[PDB]
Amino acid sequence: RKPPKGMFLSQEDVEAVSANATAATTVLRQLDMELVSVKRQIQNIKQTNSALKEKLDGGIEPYRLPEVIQKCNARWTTEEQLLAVQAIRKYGRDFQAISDVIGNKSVVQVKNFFVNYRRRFNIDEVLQEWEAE
Amino acid sequence: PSGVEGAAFQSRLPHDRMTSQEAACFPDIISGPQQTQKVFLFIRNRTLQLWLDNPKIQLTFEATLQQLEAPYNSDTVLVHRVHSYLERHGLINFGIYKRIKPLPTKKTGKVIIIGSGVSGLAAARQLQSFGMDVTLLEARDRVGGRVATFRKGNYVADLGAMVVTGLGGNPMAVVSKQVNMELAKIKQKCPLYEANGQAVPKEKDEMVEQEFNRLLEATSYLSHQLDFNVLNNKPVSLGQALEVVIQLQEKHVKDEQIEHWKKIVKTQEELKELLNKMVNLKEKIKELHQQYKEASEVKPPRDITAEFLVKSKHRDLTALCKEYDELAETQGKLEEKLQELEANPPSDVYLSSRDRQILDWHFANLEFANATPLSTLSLKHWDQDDDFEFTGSHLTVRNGYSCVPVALAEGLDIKLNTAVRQVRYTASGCEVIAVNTRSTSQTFIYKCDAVLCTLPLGVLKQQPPAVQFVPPLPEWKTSAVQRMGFGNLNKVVLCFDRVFWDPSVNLFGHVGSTTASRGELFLFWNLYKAPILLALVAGEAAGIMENISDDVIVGRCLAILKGIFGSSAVPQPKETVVSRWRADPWARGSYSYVAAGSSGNDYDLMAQPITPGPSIPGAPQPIPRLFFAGEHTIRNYPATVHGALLSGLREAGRIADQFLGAMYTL
Repeated sequence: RKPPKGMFLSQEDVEAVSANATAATTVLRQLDMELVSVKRQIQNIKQTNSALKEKLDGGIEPYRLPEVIQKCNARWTTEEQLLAVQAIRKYGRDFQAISDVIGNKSVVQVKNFFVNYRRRFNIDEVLQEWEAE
Repeated sequence: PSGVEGAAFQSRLPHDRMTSQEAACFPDIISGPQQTQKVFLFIRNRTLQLWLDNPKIQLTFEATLQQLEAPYNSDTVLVHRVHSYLERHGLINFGIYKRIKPLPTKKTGKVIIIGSGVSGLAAARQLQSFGMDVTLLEARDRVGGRVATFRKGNYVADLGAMVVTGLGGNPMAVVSKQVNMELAKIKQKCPLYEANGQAVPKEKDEMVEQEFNRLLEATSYLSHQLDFNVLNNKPVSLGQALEVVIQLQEKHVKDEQIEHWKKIVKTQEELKELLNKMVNLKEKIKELHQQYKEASEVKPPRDITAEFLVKSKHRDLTALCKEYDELAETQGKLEEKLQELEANPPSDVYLSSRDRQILDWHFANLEFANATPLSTLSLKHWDQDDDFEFTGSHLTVRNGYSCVPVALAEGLDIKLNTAVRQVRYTASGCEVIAVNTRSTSQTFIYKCDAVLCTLPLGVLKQQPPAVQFVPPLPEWKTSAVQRMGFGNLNKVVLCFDRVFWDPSVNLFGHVGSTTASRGELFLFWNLYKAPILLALVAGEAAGIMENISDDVIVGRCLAILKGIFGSSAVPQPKETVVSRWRADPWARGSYSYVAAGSSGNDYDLMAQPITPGPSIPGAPQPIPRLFFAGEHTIRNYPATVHGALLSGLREAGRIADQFLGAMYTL
């Protein structure tokens, strides 16, 4: 019913090795080369990737800044307000960035800000111009 | 099996069905009631059982009805009919028995038998057993034909048939009780030895071998499951398919190397696009950090815009620093996936030189127990006789298989050194024309009612004809002769003065330099008590080692033995015998194979007896004058002694039916 397991005999396979006298020796060169071809393209990209691996020498570690583990407050200091209004002009709705810029305002205090103050800080005008951009 | 049923199987008949032959003799029973069939079927089995349980004396009808018990020893013609049918077609009282009823007073009808080979002798005995004038014509100075034993001093070695496929339903089992043969078993263990001189280690021995049995089935799947059976309007040979299977394997070894190194690239090229994304983040980060530094050099107190600049560039540089960490977290997982795929690299080869050279020896063994290059065996039919093989360990005859033809020949009119030269058969009889082999001038004419021809298929194949048929053999029979396979394999007999081989080892191989000489001296037997090693030569090689002197051949043998047992430990042979079966004009080969284009059904034509045209035109259609038996004639047991023997018993049973009449069918 089925070939002895480990033997590959497909209907399609068979007609290709019997289509003529050397259709056997044909098919096993367009494979034999096929390989040498992919084998080449390996050592190429294995090299392209060896040079890219060395440009990343050092990694990003003469470039890190330590952690601002600053405790999340409640009041909107007249300073923190102003950092916010620019945070919107530069960041729009990313509510995460705004809350990392101000540092001591949870993302949700950033909502109340967006609404409580809006009009007084024209958060509409400010936001629409972030979109031009 | 065992019982009444044990006989039925040891006699090659199904204990619970009427056979197509028995239907034709007892067509009252088989058309009638299930009861009577079972009655009959016991009486058959029961009588078979008696003959088998004592095959050294004839089983008279009286003796049988005696040991029958009712309701079966009730109908004393159903017992008669059964017995006579059995006795007629050699299912009982065949071989060598003491005859309780000594031979008939006067002979009836005259039969000339061409060939005292085994089939000949077996029918001659059965015909003379039935009271006919049987005389056998033999071109040789000995009986047996293909059963040749060499004897010099204490040395004994068959150049002929040697093995006895197991006595599980073998008529030879019956014979061996009747003739004192020394049946030793064949201890199947065979160590192989490459052209160096050293054994192939179990390791390979078994993984080659299994790949070889695996390739075979694969062809059988090509044949029966896919119908790979014609290749540009020629039929497909076994050796053909055995390479379109070996190629499809070498091919898939490559398809699989390919789609694995193709897994590597498809991921190594993901690394190429992650390393590029990483280096262009180390560039954005290298530069933000510079910006952020510049924004902190502003010495405070600063206004809010230049304070939002620090706080901003800080989140921007922490955001990019997060990206670049993730994107070398991912560089982590891929960079090891890729020693992963370089550490399960699928197989380098299908087979090595050392590999498909040992496999070449496992092909030279097919070329031995088929006697032909696998490129000529029919794919669909090569093995068609397998379904019928006798259950038992194969055996060897230690006193020489020739003990069995000689035993049969006894009591028979045998004209030795008599080359039959022309068979003439007509509406009213036949005459056979022979010469004396020694002075070929001296001519012999033999007249008879029927000629049984056991001429080896190789002889029948000769162009131009060793034996002329008058009238010619009809096309349906001549074409069945061309289509069928006749093959070759030869034996070299090495007689020494001391065993220098492993004496518990019956046989040991030798692997071949080439593909093209997988046959040449590919296997050795220590089968005999004496120091006699016996060297097979099958395959394509057999046919060409007949063009090489006996010396050159013993040389090639000793060399192959020196390498395997030590340049010094292998003396000279005292006596050497090189067979030449394709040479030998009374055989023109060794036995039949099923050629590509033959089926097993040519083997059945081979037997259809020949009926000549009417003498006086518009006469009654005559009684059939020319008959055939021999190894080539028996579909289900070709190329064997038991098979020839069986064909002899057969034709005798049919000739007797033709000329003595068939009383057992009312």
